Amino acid sequence: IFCRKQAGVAIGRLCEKCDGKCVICDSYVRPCTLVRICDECNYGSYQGRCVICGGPGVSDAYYCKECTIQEKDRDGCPKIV
Amino acid sequence: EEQKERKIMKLLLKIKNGTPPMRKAALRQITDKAREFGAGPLFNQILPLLMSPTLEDQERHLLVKVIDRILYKLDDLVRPYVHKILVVIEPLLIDEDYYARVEGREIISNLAKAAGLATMISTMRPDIDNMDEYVRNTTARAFAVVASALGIPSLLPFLKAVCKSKKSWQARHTGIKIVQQIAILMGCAILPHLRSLVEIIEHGLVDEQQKVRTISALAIAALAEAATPYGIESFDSVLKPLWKGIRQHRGKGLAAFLKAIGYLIPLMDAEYANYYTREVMLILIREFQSPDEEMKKIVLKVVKQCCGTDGVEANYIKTEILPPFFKHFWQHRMALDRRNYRQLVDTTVELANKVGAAEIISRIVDDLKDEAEQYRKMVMETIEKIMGNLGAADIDHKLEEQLIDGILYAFQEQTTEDSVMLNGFGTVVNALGKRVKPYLPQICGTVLWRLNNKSAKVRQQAADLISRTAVVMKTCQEEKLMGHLGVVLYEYLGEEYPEVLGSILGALKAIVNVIGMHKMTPPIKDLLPRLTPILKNRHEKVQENCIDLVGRIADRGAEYVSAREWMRICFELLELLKAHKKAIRRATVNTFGYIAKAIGPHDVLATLLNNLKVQERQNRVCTTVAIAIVAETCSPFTVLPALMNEYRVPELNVQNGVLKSLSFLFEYIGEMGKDYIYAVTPLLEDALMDRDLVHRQTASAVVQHMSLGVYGFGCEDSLNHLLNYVWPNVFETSPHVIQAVMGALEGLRVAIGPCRMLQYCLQGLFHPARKVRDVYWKIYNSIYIGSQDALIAHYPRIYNDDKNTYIRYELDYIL
Amino acid sequence: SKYIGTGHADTTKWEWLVNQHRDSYCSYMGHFDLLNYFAIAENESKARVRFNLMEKMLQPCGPPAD
Amino acid sequence: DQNKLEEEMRKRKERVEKWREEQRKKAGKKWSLEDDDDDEDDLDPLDAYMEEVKEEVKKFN
Ligand SMILES: CO[C@@]1(C)C[C@@](C)(O)[C@H](O)[C@@H](/C=C\C(C)=C\C[C@H]2O[C@@H](C)[C@H](NC(=O)/C=C\[C@@H](C)OC(C)=O)C[C@@H]2C)O1
Ligand SMILES: [Zn+2]
Ligand SMILES: [Zn+2]
Ligand SMILES: [Zn+2]
Repeated sequence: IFCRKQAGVAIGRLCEKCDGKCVICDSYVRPCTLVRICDECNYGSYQGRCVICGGPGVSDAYYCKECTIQEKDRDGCPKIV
Repeated sequence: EEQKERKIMKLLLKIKNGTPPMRKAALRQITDKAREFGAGPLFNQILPLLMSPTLEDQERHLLVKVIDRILYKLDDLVRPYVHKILVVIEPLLIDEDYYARVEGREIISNLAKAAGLATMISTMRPDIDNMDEYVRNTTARAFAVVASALGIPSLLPFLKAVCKSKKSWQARHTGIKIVQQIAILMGCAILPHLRSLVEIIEHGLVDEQQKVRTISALAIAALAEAATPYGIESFDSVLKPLWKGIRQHRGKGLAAFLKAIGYLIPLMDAEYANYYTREVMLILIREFQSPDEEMKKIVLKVVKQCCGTDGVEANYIKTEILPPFFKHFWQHRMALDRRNYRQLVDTTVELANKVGAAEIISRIVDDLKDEAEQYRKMVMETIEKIMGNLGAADIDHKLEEQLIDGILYAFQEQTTEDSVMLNGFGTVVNALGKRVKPYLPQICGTVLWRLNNKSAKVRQQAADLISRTAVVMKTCQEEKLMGHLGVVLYEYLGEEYPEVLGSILGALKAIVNVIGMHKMTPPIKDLLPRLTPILKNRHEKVQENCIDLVGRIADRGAEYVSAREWMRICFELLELLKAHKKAIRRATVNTFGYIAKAIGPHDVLATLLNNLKVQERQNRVCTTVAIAIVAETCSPFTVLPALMNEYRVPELNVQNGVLKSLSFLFEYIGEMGKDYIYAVTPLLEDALMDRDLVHRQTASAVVQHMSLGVYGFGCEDSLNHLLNYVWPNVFETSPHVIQAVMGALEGLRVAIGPCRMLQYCLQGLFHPARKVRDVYWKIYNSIYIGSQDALIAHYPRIYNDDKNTYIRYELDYIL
Repeated sequence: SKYIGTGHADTTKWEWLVNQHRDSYCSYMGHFDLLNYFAIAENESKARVRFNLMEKMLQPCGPPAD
Repeated sequence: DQNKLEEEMRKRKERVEKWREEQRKKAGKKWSLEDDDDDEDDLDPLDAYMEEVKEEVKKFN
């Protein structure tokens, strides 16, 4: 359900609904590392959209502290397909 | 059969309205099919579908990729059709859509790579001499794309030949336009070929035709813009003609030559930059009086470009440039001119960034009082930009007085609520700081008059101003009529407009967040009971500001309110933890922490346990969060005994609630849990020995959160002890239990280390039963994907057999 | 499954052992002080030890069964 | 207080207007660079190179 292709410079975004909860482990405590997404998931009309519900993005997506500790930020683009 | 291949190459519909897997499958198969299909039918059908009037964006992208792949394979068979393809795709290069242009350029690039240079030149040469100006532009852009694809030196001979043509001036014009489009398209990649292009195009500046001279000057400007901050010894044979032309030409050609001069000047040294500026400067001063509203924009751009270099110093600028600039450009005619207004503001700011803020600021600050408000907003914008970029070190008594009087008069003379005057007032007062003591009475009178009435759109702007200036307002030991303002803001607490109520609450909070409760004149005991009914309002700004205010009051003025009301307020705040705006939740967490720190953990904890016992799911989850907050603000040594005493109650769904609360507690406190792992270990043992699936699933969740919470703190003993009870659950078929067990194992991989996990997996990796092998290889792959490097030091020794060598001998070396 | 070095219920001893030999050689090439240790132990230049490890990378543990 | 605030405004406005009166007494063809449109007013090396190219294309065919 995850895109997981090696990413790049595009910054993942979150919608107003879930702003501030992890994209991997969907958690409500301590954000750590900025989310990067693949270029295909940010191409064209997809730029700036929510990495969970493809809707309008209002904030930067983050991996939680527990995910970065477990290096779950190094597994590829976390855009849900 | 002919339509044979057509019916089978409907693969492009297989792709167009098709699934991604069959998309790529048909892509690969049609790539293998292309050489045999032949370019004739393929293009005969695809170019109509690409010419479809309502095609989509990504359908177009996929079609372009199909073109790319079917063009790579069939290389030299595309020649007899090139012309046709071009007439379809020579448009899409002047299209107002950026991605259409990218796709057209990619198509033309792959076409030029498939075919040869001679073919492209032979098909594109007849339209070089065309009279329709619409064709000569697409032709130049396509030649630029071909040069970018096949390289510049491959096209250099054709260029050198075409702009020496004595046959017609149209061919020369189009060749110079090709050079200009090459520059525009390739940018800083033209630097190795700069001198070649310059010597190819340089003889056009002295042509007998005026259109050739203009296009040559535009091409020189394009090359100089692509080359910057390098490239200057390649622009040497153009310096003499360009300056002689700006000395002799007049009009459109003069504008082109001046644009060229302006793009060339920043590439020189101080000498040449200083010497050349003088010449073009006398010419530009003469041209300050010409008519077209294009000429003004070009002159402003050139002034900004030249005044930003080192060869030009502030003395010459203030002596020669500032008087005519401010005499000719600063009139309200410039203000109603929306085209060059921003250009004038930027040019003036960048002038002040070199000559000094004082002169600019004076010359326009006398103009802040004006009959037209457009000219007022322009001056205010420029002034606040200069102030933000430089600050206000050089404000004099006279200048300070004038500034204050001007901003005060501008504030009152305001028709519609604008952010311009608000931000100007704010930054001026914030930059002056402790220096504005008597204009503090004056400003307080002004904001009192604005906040008294007039539709609450002036009142909310006054409240914003108070919120942003209260720091410097109190910074000078003046609060008193500070209290006079707070009284009026209090009276303005019943408002039908929530937007104005938000600003009122913000201003009140900014006041009290710097006004001591002793001397905060409205007695805290009276305010707070007036404040508690506002907590049930449903506007987000009102709610956030009310919660923040109650939090400040509970943090500092806790003594005045009799408790019980604090308990009611916290029990009401309990429901805001589920708010669907992070802000509301953040402020609620803060305020709950303050109230808990104020009234003490005992009573609130008793109430929270009672509330956790009797309510529905979401309220119980919020109660769990609240218990974790109380235990973090007041050390968990005050919460843990009362919470563990509740586990001694004999009922199911009661122990599971205690376990869920412990799970979230450890996840929420993180590092603080290092002192409390020994206390909860026997309870987790009991729960891990519990038959109920939820009891073991929740105990595994607790183990995971506890493991990831303490890491680097030396708690490995209890975690190994608990792993001894978690591990037997690996043979569980229930999905939720096994999910929690995997989570706990991956947390222990971090807290306990991969060596222990490998030691637990070794004997099962090669078990005779396939179930054991599946489970153990899943666990092992999870251990291997994380920390693959550490495992190098942990693998056990495996002896050589007759066929193969398995000992790692390097690690047996002994220095 | 897409990661090289992972196993499954049908993995044999030979595949496991060649996988750990191969990533052992890569770890030796990576870490600067392990290669120092080996080059001092067998009295060779470090470039020679690196080339020997790369040459051993191809068929560690001998050719497979049957 | 409101009456005093209204007075203060009246006086400031009057002072500004008097100062203004004091000062006052003391005292397009359209052409775009995005077009080739000129305002009013109105052997070969290209064929040789073209001939060289045409020769290459004919030879390949
Ligand atoms: C119904 O919509 C869903 C389910 C899906 C969604 C992503 O679309 C939507 O945005 C999302 C938003 C609302 C909810 C309910 C989700 C997240 C929030 O939930 C709340 C119910 C929790 N409550 C707590 O966190 C407990 C304590 C507080 C104060 O926090 C903290 C950090 O102490 C956890 C979380 C903060 O919920
Ligand atoms: Zn992606
Ligand atoms: Zn979303
Ligand atoms: Zn996470």
